[PDB]
Formats: sequence, structure tokens, C-alpha cells
Amino acid sequence: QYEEKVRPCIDLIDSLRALGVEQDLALPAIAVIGDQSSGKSSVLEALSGVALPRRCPLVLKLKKLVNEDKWRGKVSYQDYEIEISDASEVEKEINKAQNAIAGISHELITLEISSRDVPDLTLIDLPGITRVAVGNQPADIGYKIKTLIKKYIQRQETISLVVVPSNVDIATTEALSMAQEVDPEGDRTIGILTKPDLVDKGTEDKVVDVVRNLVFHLKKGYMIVKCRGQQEIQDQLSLSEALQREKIFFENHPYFRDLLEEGKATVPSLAEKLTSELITHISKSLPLLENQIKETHQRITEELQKYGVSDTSDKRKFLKERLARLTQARRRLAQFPG
Amino acid sequence: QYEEKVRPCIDLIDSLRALGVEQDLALPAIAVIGDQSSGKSSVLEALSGVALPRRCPLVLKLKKLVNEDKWRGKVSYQDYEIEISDASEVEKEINKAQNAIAGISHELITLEISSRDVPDLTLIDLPGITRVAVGNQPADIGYKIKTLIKKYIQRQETISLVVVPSNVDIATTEALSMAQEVDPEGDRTIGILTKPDLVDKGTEDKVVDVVRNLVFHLKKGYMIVKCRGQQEIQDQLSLSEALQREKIFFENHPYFRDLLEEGKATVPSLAEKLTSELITHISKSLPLLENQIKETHQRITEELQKYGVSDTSDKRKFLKERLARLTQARRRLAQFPG
Repeated sequence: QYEEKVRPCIDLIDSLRALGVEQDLALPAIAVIGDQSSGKSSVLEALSGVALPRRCPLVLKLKKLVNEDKWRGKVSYQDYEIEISDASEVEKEINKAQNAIAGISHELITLEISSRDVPDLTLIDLPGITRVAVGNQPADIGYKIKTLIKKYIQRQETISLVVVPSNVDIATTEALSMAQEVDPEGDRTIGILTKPDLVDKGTEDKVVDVVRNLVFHLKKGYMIVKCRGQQEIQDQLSLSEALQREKIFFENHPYFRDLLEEGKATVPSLAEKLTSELITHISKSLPLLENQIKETHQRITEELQKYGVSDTSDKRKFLKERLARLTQARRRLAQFPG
Repeated sequence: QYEEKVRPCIDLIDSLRALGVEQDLALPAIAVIGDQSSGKSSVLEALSGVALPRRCPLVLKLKKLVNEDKWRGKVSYQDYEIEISDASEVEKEINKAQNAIAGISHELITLEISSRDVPDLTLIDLPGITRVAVGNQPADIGYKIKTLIKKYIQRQETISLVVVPSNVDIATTEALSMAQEVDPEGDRTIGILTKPDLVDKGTEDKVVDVVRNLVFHLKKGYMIVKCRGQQEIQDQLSLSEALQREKIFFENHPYFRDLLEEGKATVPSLAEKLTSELITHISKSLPLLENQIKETHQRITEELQKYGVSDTSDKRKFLKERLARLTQARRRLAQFPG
């Protein structure tokens, strides 16, 4: 079925997030952030093994099958739950969901994939950061994207996964700037460098220094990947073939082979690191969660007194609904790991 | 000698800036700004035809020789004035100047080149923008660079020349963000896209749209150039040869040849546009300057009254020194165009 040494912790947080308690209770998360055109979408396709579009938070729940061989997919949003036929249908289903529910949206689309080709891993993908409004975006688009990202990354329970093209100085990216703002220590930020084939010749040593953690220091370090480029995406190059191309790319690179040899390159190595980091970050919360729920339930119970334990009726009700959700969270934690 | 139809206006502003009046009196300027690693230094080398390093404002005064054929160079900073032997010595002389005078410095290095290969053009190069401090830079490096840039670009008399690599979304660059902040209209901002050979295959149409002014609109528009890459800089490829490579690059490009045919590509076309824009921007100030000087002299004369017309002695003196400089500016304007 699954590896029941790794799944229970991951499933616990997934189920808590599925309750809707996260607005009120911080939950272990890896949030994927990047400036627009960072290539993070291609990284997400590579990790999930399926094509994706192409906005709002995408919860990617990946589950490693050690058994069936039989790919499974599911997309959930609002009151909808759709079984996905096969891998090729995911992109259509996500577009459908984005259209069904969507300014910048806070509504979650949850994509669950059970596959031999994916890691045990949950990620929260957040929309790419821009500085200036283009086209017909609202003028403060920068602010609205920042607000959504800040909601996740300001919490100590979130690791920021900062995605940056290999050609751009990491100290110039807004995504890293946002990460360093909430995590000055650099204790809960991982860097992923993408598009290494596009690096200007004679500047590869600078990229190596960055991945080796010599430039902007991060406790959890960096990885470098070569996912499908735009042409390959347009040719609908299969994701399995792109993994093969990636491997060859790093094995034959005059500068980046050293990064491969040091465990710092490729999607498969990245997947393994991300699973480990998630498990570590969940483990950090496990001993604390029970008191955290109690604390939160207490505070909200105090707010409930304000309405006296019509507009008053509804205010009472929405607070009761939040308290009920934290009670469900408490019960569900009490069941761990079953 | 020079083209005396174009020089007098350019020389006037140069001479006013050489007086030291700019802290007090806005002067027509084209300020070159970009995020770190934008390739603007290579653009400056291409325009000036000499190798440059490699910080503080570099005033690049370029003067088109229609006569001698005999390359001339001069570097001025503080109380120094150095005659440069030949083109190959410029980089050494600029490094010397940077060391002689230099946090982030506001001191000007003025480089004057008289050459058959340069346009009639003055530019003010400003240090590349970064978001996060690296190495041993002060924590607020972002703020100190912004402050220096803002001093120039907040003035309506400054055109911002925003330099951006062709691979990065222009709406993600800090430099454009700063430009749009002081020039929401986009009436005094020009965009230069660099490194077009590094564009991801299948994304060239997006670059074309940007240069064609279809994405982020600028009244004065965009140009695209292909200057020396890092390897070529390292091989010390001559700047004349790089111009040749550039021409071939655009003539043979499956997407960018259209940009060449539309007058939107290459350093020589860029030089011509920049000369025209500078002349236009100077012409805009010429009718206003006399009243602007009078206004400024008046206001400062009023401040001088505060000290009564030791620390008092010096305060009196520095205000007198500023007033004397504006008087010199008035006299020098009164001489125009001789």
C-alpha cells in the first residue's frame, strides 16, 4: 500500500488542513514560492510526474505507491471531489478547478496523486511574485500576492521553498527577500535553482558557489534541477523522459557534475530531500500541537463570550463553526497515528 | 571637431553638473539602472567602445569626433584629473578612481571619451539593485542603493534607462518597479533588454511582445541589444568585434530579426535613440532653467538669513558656497550656446 512509517505524520497534517483549521491553527507546511517565470511550475510537474497549468494555492498531496502500480488521482475544491482518470487528465482538472472557484484567490485546490513515480510529500504551491501590474491586473497585485504568501510563510511551521532561475542573482529575487524577512536566520528556507542550461558561459562557477551554500547561507541548503523547458512543455515531452534528460544533463556538465556528485542536483534527489524536510518539520510540531489547539480554542472561546454565551446570530455561529473545527482537530490528533 | 548643432546643449548640462550644482538644482539626466547582473555594464562598454569595471555614479560623457580620428580619454574625481593614454587604460583608471574615493558612495567619477566610435551622449550609471545583503555588505544595502537612485530618478528632469536581461519578466525587476513609482505615466522611462541569446527556446515571442511595447507600456519604448557575454569579456573580445557579432546575431535570428527591421535592436540604433532622447530632455529644460535657478537661489538665500546676514561660521560658509555655485550656473546659462 504505502510506507506506514512515513505516511501517518504526513496524513495527520493533510487531514488537519482538510478540516479547514489552518486559518486558525498553524500547520507544518512547505510553501513553494518564486518570482514570476521562476520555473517552479515545471519543478512541480517533475515532482508529481504529471503536466500542470500553465491563481490560488495548490495543495499537492503526493503518495508513493509501493504496491498497486496503478496510478490514482483526485482533485478537491469547495464542495467538489473529482476522480481523475489518468495522468494526462490532471492539467484539465486543475484548470477546471481554477475556473470553478476563480483578484488573487485564497481558496485551496487540493490535488492528490498516488503513484509509483512520486515521493511521499505534500507541498503548497503559491502564485508567482510580481512587482509591477501588467495587462489588466489590479494595481496592487504585488500586495495581494504578498499577503497570501505572508499568511503561510510568516508562520514558523512553514518552510519556504524559494525557486529561482540559475541565471538570476538570488539576492535580486523578491521570493528570497520575502523568505529572509520572515526567516532572518535562514533556518527554514530551502533554495531550488532551475534552468541551469540557460546560464551564461563563464558564469557557471557563481552558480556552483550558490548551490554549495557559499553565497547566501541557508541552514537547509540548496538544490539544482533541470526540468522541462518551454519547448519540451510545448512538445509535451513525457515527464519520465525529462527525468532522463535531467540525469544526462548533470552527468555531462563541465561544472554541474560536481553538484550532482555532492548530492545537490536532480528532481529525484530533491524529492528525497523534501520528504525528509517535511517529516522533520512535522515531527517538530507533533509534541506541541495538543497545547497549541487548546490555546487557540481557549482564545476563540473568549471571543465567543462577546456575543453572549441577527448579525449577532451569524457572528455567534461562525465562531461556533471555528471552535467545532478545532474540536475535530483535537479529536483527530487524539487518534494519531491511527 | 564636433557637431556644433548637438554639442552645445549637452555641454551646457555637463558644465552645470561639473559646477556641483546638481544637489540643489535638477539637471537633465539619463540615469542607467538595473538589478544586479542586468548586463548594463556590458551595454555601457558597447556604447563607449571601451572595457569598464567589472560603487558610485559614473558620469559617462561621450563625444563623437567628426575630425581627428585620434581617440582621447579623461577621468575626473574629487580634485583629480587624469588623461587616459588609450582605450585599454580606461578600466584601470576607473578602478583607480573607485579606490581613490571609495557603504555606497555618492561621489561622481566622470569619464570623458572623445572618439569616432561613440555617440554624442552623457549618461549617469548607477549601482545595480539588490534586495538581500550578501557577503559583508551592510544589512540595509537595498535602502542605500535605492536612496542614491531615488535622488536622480525622482526628478522629472531624469529619464530612467531600465536595463533588464531578456530572460527575466520585466514586471519582476526592481529597477522597473522603481521607475514606475516615480514615473507612473511611463513618460520618462526607456527599457533595454540584454542577453537575448540566453532566452529559453519557445519563449522568444514573449520577448518580441515586450520590445514592441505590448506588455508594459512606455512612451519612449524599448530597445534590445546583444553585447559581450561573460566569456567574451573574459577573452577580452574587442568591442568593435562584439558590434559585428551583434549585427549578425540580429540579422540571423528567427524571432529577433523583426525587431531589428523595426528599428528596435542593436547598440548603434540604441546610441542614436539615446542621443535623441537626451537632446529632447535637455531642450525641455532649456526654457525653464533660468527661473529654476532664480527660485533655488532665492530659497537658499532665505536659509542664509537664519545664520544672520563658529559652527555658525561654517554653516554660513557652506550656504554661501552653494549660492556662489548657483550664481556660476546663472552666468554659465547666460553664455549659452557659447
